[PDB]
Amino acid sequence: SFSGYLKLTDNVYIKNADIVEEAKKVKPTVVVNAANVYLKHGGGVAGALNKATNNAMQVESDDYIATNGPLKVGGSCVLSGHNLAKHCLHVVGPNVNKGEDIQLLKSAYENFNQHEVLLAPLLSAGIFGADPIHSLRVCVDTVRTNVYLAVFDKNLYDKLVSSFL
Ligand SMILES: Nc1cnc2c(c1)COCC2
Repeated sequence: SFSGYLKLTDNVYIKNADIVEEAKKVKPTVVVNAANVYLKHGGGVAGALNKATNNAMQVESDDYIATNGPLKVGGSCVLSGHNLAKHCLHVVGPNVNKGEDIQLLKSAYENFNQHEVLLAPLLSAGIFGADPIHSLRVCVDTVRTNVYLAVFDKNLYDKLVSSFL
């Protein structure tokens, strides 16, 4: 199972880890991708997860978008986890660098409640531009299922743990 996680609440855990390396080690039922509405996995967590699948995640995602159209900001879709997990839950957090409503971050985290346990990044953090301390607060106040957060950046991980209320 998951190892080396610091317990933050009854259901939220956190670790300084590369989510691709974490997924390969664990092979969780669900890995969360920090997706955009088009499922274009170019950079950040999405680019790293997609690159780990040898682009199979992007090919599957383009077929999904061709059939269904784009996701909503705050929405999600369940696709294959390829070599990383049983499933990938592609969740769209608001991208602050696109003027997207930061209030949609709570809606985005609500998608996690449809899964009993997940390996996930902090939504809207990184290249999405939101404050990761705020994202962690919304995560613990919204997600009721068991979430194992992987924070790539060690300095950000330390800041998140040391400032956690
Ligand atoms: N937060 C976060 C967790 N893991 C990863 C990243 C970000 C980006 O590089 C790939 C692995």
